[PDB]
Amino acid sequence: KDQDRKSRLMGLEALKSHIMAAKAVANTMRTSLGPNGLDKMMVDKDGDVTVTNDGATILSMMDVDHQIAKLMVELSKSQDDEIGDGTTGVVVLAGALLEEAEQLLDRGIHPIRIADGYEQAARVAIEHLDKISDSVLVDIKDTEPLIQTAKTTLGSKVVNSCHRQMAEIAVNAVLTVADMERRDVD
Amino acid sequence: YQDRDKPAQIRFSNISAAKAVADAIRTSLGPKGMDKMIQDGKGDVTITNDGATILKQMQVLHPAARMLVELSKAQDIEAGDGTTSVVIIAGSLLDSCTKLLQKGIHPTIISESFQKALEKGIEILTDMSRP
Amino acid sequence: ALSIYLENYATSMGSREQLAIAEFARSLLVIPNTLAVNAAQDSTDLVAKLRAFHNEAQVNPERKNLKWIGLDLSNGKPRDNKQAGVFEPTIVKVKSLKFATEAAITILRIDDLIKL
Amino acid sequence: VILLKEGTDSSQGIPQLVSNISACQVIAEAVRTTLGPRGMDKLIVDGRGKATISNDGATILKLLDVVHPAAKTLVDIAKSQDAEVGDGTTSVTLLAAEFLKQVKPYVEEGLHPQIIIRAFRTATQLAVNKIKEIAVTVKKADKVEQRKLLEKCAMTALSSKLISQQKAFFAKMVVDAVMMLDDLLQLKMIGIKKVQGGALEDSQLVAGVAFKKTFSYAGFEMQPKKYH
Amino acid sequence: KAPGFAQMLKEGAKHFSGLEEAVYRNIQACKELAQTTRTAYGPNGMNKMVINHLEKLFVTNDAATILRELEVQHPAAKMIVMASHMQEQEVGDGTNFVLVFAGALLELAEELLRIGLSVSEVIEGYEIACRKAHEILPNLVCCSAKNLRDIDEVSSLLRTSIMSKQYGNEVFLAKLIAQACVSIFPDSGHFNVDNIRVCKILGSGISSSSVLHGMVFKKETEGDVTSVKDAKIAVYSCPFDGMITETKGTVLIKTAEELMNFSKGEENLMDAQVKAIADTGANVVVTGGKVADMALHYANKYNIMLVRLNSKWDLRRLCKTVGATALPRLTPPVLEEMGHCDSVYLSEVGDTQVVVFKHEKEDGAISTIVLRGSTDNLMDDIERAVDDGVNTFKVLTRDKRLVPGGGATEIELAKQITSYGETCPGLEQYAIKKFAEAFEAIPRALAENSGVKANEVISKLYAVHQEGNKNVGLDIEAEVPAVKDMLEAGILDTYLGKYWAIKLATNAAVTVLRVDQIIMAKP
Amino acid sequence: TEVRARQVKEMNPALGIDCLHKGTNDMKQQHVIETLIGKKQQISLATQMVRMILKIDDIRKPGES
Amino acid sequence: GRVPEEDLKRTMMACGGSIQTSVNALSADVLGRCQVFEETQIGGERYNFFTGCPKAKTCTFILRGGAEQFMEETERSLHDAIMIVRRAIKNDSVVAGGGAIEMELSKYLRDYSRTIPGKQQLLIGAYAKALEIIPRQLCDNAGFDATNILNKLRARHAQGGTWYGVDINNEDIADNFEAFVWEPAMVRINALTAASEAACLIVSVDETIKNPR
Amino acid sequence: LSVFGDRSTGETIRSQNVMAAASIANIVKSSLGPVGLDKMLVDDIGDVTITNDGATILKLLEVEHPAAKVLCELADLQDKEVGDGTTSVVIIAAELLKNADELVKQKIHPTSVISGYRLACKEAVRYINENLIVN
Amino acid sequence: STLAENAGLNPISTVTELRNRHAQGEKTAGINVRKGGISNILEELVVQPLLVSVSALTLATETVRSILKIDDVVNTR
Ligand SMILES: Nc1ncnc2c1ncn2[C@@H]1O[C@H](COP(=O)(O)OP(=O)(O)O)[C@@H](O)[C@H]1O
Ligand SMILES: Nc1ncnc2c1ncn2[C@@H]1O[C@H](COP(=O)(O)OP(=O)(O)O)[C@@H](O)[C@H]1O
Ligand SMILES: Nc1ncnc2c1ncn2[C@@H]1O[C@H](COP(=O)(O)OP(=O)(O)O)[C@@H](O)[C@H]1O
Ligand SMILES: Nc1ncnc2c1ncn2[C@@H]1O[C@H](COP(=O)(O)OP(=O)(O)O)[C@@H](O)[C@H]1O
Ligand SMILES: Nc1ncnc2c1ncn2[C@@H]1O[C@H](COP(=O)(O)OP(=O)(O)O)[C@@H](O)[C@H]1O
Repeated sequence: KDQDRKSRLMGLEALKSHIMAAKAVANTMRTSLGPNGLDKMMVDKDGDVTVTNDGATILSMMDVDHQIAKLMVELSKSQDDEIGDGTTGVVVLAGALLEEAEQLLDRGIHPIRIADGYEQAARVAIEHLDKISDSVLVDIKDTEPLIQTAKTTLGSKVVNSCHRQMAEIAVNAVLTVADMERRDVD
Repeated sequence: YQDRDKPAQIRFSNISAAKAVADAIRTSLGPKGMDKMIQDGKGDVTITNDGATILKQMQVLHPAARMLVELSKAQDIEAGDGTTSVVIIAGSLLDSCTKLLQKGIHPTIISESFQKALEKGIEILTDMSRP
Repeated sequence: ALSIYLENYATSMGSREQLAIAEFARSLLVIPNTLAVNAAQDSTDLVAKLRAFHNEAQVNPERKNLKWIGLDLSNGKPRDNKQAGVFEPTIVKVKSLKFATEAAITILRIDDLIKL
Repeated sequence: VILLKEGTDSSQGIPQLVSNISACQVIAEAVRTTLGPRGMDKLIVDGRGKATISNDGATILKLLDVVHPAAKTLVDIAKSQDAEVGDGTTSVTLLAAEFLKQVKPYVEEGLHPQIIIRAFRTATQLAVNKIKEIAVTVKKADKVEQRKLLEKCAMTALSSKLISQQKAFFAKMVVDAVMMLDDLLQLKMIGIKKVQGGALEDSQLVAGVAFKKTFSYAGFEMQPKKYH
Repeated sequence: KAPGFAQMLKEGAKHFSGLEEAVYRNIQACKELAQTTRTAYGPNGMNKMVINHLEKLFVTNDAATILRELEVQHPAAKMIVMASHMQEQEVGDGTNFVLVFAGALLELAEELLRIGLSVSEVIEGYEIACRKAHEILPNLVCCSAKNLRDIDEVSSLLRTSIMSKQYGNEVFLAKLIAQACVSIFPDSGHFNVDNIRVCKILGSGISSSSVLHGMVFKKETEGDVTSVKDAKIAVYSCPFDGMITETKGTVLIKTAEELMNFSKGEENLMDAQVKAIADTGANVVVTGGKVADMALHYANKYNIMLVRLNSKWDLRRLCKTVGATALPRLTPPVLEEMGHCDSVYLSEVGDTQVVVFKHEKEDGAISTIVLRGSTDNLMDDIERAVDDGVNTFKVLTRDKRLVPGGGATEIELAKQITSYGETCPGLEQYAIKKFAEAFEAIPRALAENSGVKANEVISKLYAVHQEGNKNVGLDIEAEVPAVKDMLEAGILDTYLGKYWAIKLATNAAVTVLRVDQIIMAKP
Repeated sequence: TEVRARQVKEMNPALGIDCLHKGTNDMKQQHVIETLIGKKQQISLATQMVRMILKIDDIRKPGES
Repeated sequence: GRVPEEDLKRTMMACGGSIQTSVNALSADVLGRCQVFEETQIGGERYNFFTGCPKAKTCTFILRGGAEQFMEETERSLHDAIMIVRRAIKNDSVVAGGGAIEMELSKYLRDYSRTIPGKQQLLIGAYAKALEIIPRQLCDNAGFDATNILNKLRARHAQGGTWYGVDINNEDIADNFEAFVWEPAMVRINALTAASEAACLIVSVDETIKNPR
Repeated sequence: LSVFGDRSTGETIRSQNVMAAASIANIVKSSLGPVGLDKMLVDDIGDVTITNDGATILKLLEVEHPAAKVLCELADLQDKEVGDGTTSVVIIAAELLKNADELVKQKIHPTSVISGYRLACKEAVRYINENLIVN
Repeated sequence: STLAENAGLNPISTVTELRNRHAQGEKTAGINVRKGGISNILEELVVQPLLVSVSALTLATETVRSILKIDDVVNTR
């Protein structure tokens, strides 16, 4: 039923069309990356006006009717619970990988083969990050540097006026609900 | 940016005309190179795979594309071999330049950079050669 | 006869040449298929009957399997050309396959046209 | 003025068969890339805008509901294969369109359709006879327990996957979950639940029903958690 | 601007001029009707992907179903279709004989009219050849039914009619229908297709079917009673549900206790309603729609056999046999309008319980063929073979005369008629000879549908008939265009099937030739 | 490229970009450090989304007639 | 409380009770039973489960991973893994998967078609080439070169191969029987029958009829 | 690119040369064998040379196409070398191109096709020589 | 990749395989069209002088540098 006016497009013309949609969501957010990121003026359905550069808030308000772009938003919904900070880094990196993949489709690579290549490189990257990592609170429960590092990231947001008082508050909260020995915070 | 003045259109005009001469002569490379059909204006037709003969019988009118034709003649006088490989290399470098120019890199920086690769390139081939 | 032999030989080589030798085998059947149409007979059946008598010669050399069976145009039925006397020179079938192969090679190498 | 059709659209002969052959290939193309475990997915959108992503051939054909007459024949045939077996709809759909494609040039050359049917009915029975003659029964090959061979077949589908390093654990979870059931086995019975976080080896296999239990209301230190 | 249309003065209808051959146009409408069914002729007939008016897909090769679904609007084609409907009377086969033969008579008539022969002289030749064909057809009668009521005999002759409707499965269907037909032929002079009913059930395949006596109904008995010999059968069209009063009957409920009181009052009333069924001496009840849960237990309380017939045609099937008519009210104790039956019981066949109305006390002259199939479209196409198969032997209750099939009679009858036209001087020989060539279209249909050069079949069929080898027809085979004897193979057609087909086909063709102009009207 | 060359030629330890226009690179001095679980999930979720998009070649939606 | 209906109905068929909306009809008719019930601590959160129910024909498998795609991709592969184990125990007769059986039939039917004079020769051979699509699309979908594999695969069957087929993991041919890539023979038999029966319905059709509505 | 002529590349050039050689074959396909049908040859003036001999047709056949002229030059090689079999040559070569063009659509390079046809001709001459009968 | 294409091989897998053989081996690894695949070119005796490869990069790069320096063209009379 309703076969008339049915969407029908496949092959490289479809993949490049899907890649074209993901790039628009990435390029829209590529400028809002970092503390020097350009804000985004969001107008609500109720007529409100807001301005911010939060990657998560940009995607929640961005009601892209394209289906491939909706998956990019569903991805970020889970990232806020795992990473928190680099929500723009995920979308910007995905758009970069898809943009570089478009150069490979012209060379004649299959999408599933590119998928296997990135999975192999993603393991090489994840293996390299542990080598260049460093500890902070190893073998000791300390509260001084834990207040320092969290205070640096907060300085970019509107809490910059009283950024120091917020960091000490975030430490006593997690320290209260959870124990640093068990290392399972809720 | 505004980009009111657009002199880059002449770069893409010279790169496209230069890349066109390479794309035609590409398939005729090697012993198994696919032959090509040339038809003279009188009516005669011939078949050949020698890249030097094909460039002469192309009647190239663009200035930038003529530089690849005169380039192939320089290789014949100096070396006498690799006539087709030169035009294919130049077409790919210019095609690669089309990606760099879009990124905002100047032709002079690209020009000076390629000379450094040429300087290191000659050392690579000379080291792995057989005296 | 070559339609069955070359089709079996194609399975031995491989290496992006199994399909080409198989299409070379199928291409030769146009001659008995064309001779059958000109003789006002069903080319699909007579071409199939030739390949069956020739394939049986390949399965085993037993005398019950007919051998060297040709195509009679008048009666519209296969016939043994050794008895019927329908013979041709060897150089014809050899040169015609060689020259026809060189011609298709000369055209397949043409991937471009330049006019002046 | 006085015509026979008067809206009755009808065409017959070779053009009708060739039209149905091409319409059947469209259904093949819709499920051609989903063949195999590593097949490409398919995105389907209903009228409400809800998305549907799945690489199962049977689930794709149910959501299409193509209105072409010849296409409905393959869909109803494939749907019956899903109800009876639940697997092989893509193989049936691809082979049918491919049998139709190979006989397409012969149909155009004046070959009758009925002669083609005698070939499929003949070649099919010869193929079914060749399967049973060459097929092999494997019950206790090499004196190996069935729990071990089924482990090899389980990890085969799981090989070179995101859980390839720990598929030995995941391979046993499949054999354990299937062996827990009675003689009447079914895929719907053995449910699965997802829990984000934690190592891959920490995937648990509850013998009964399990759920997240978002109930966090008052009632602690009472309500004994054990019952006979 | 003049000159406009010529001979156009009646409602602006498309009146073909003398150059446009108005007669040639009504013939073309009939030729197109043949091509829609010329391919479905024979055992190798091609199926038609018919789209019902309800947007339902059905794949079949039956002629009556094709024309019933194909809205034939041309009147010149309706006449031939009316002959097909008249063909269904006095015989249940030979429908495509009317379409293929009449299409050849009209198609060949154009070759005569183009020469200049008058349409009135063409009609006289076909009428003379039809009368001559009826004199030659008795001489072609090869065998005749022994009337021994033998399943080995009835099944053997029935194979020809079953084929061309459901090919390949002609062995099972011939045995089953033979078992159903043989059980009524003892009822001398009363055989009819209305007795031999059909009941389709979703099942494994056609091989899992069988025959059972009495009016079988696929819906199992809903009640808990296994068997009951009660004659009074109460049929109701209204389902067992919440009652409504035909008068005002205003029901007001406010509190929750009053809801339970009225609910109890309804159950006490329904208990009295089902009580009234047993009070009228009737332990059987039928229902069209749903059946309530409490009323179901009431049927088991008084051991009243509950019956469910959702199909309307199943209900009317009982109204004309047992007499139980459906009333509009829900369980009115109307004992006068109830039915009468000798035995009613449940029976499990093919792993399915089916309601049965068997006639144990009475002699019994009714049967039913319980078909099994994994597709509703397949069983329906097999049902059409039962009608054309059973009706073949309804004709054999008349004069038992069989003729060869497979196009054998069509060549001999053409050969005998062609000789009559060669020696007959005058202008009628032109139409008499073409009447013989019209018979050749039927072997040409069988040959084309089997993938064989038709001209080679006619050449061989005439040679063997020239040597006197009658009863020789087309050997149905893809890779063998030769011929074989229809008697040795057992392929035989009915005499009355060819008699009434050649008669009605000629009248339909002559009736179309007599017409020369189609004119509109208004009341 | 200047930061990348410094990660090889100048010194082997990793060095970042001075986006806030502070003194210089080597964010370790600037005290700008992200979680290891953060970066591991960042490029993992990004790759998983690319594979999910690369393995889709047909978006079928019926139109209104 | 707050139990999903699917989990409740899954426990309904496992315990053998009934989900009654109103609490007024709650009695022994709807109440279920179980042998051993215990509240565990899977991943910190509590998970209720009744073990050893009377109608215990069901179970549940809780997955764990670093993200949803680790579990979703794992969810798809395990559902077929359950069917593979479910198939091997039911039907002991099997054949090599990955298109290995399809290439063997292509050799038998093609060599058989030569001995069949008539129009059936080209068609039985056409039936054979149609079986190539199953091992072909597995190579095309896996990103491999179907030419190099099919030519190397069809050559192996001629020399004596009977189980060699397509390997989705490694871009080469492999003995799918020794690799334990099996499928039920009767399920594969029903695929060819339904395929030919479906093609025969389309080939046997010559005209389409449409009642004007 | 700007030039004093015209250029055309791609797979369609192979197809254009395939359909050309296939056309020349159909002109001498029905006239194959001793029961071959005659064919007209309308010259530029108006004369009509009617004949069924394939060699006589190709000598007079004038199709202004390069691929067709290759088969005309090919005819002279077979006529001078042997003097027979020219009709089967043009027909065999036309089917090899129509079949090879289908392989090229299946991503089979012409070099792999050219290699297969060369080995097939070698083995075909071997099977022919092994199955002769001397005078 | 152009030589591999003309030899019927895959243009990508040929150069992709050779880039690993050159990282591990030497310049002996190259495309052999006589055999139709990758082989040790030093054993096949298929070599060319050094001036061909050096003069090619020298003259080609100078032409690319010359074409890159073209800002515009002026039509004189
Ligand atoms: N003080 C800083 N100095 C240098 N780089 C920074 C600083 N703060 C954040 N960044 C960089 O900006 C990027 C985005 O940071 P953040 O704004 O927290 O995430 P998002 O842009 O996704 O909201 C990170 O990748 C990080 O490397
Ligand atoms: N016999 C051969 N085997 C492998 N490669 C070859 C062979 N002959 C030439 N080549 C390669 O083909 C390229 C072009 O060779 P050549 O035809 O002499 O120059 P051009 O194509 O410029 O006229 C060279 O780079 C060489 O490596
Ligand atoms: N591990 C594997 N290796 C090779 N081939 C496989 C593997 N798993 C499945 N296949 C192939 O994939 C095809 C399709 O399998 P499946 O998805 O179960 O059926 P369908 O695609 O009809 O739903 C089968 O023909 C089988 O041969
Ligand atoms: N096995 C057979 N061989 C030859 N002819 C057959 C065979 N079976 C049936 N026929 C022919 O098919 C024709 C049509 O039969 P049927 O379909 O019952 O009537 P209609 O086509 O008028 O509906 C008959 O005239 C009969 O001769
Ligand atoms: N007596 C014959 N019987 C059957 N076939 C013949 C006979 N004579 C010639 N042929 C066929 O006719 C074809 C053409 O023969 P010929 O005219 O000598 O060559 P060409 O047609 O190329 O000039 C040959 O391929 C041969 O098979």
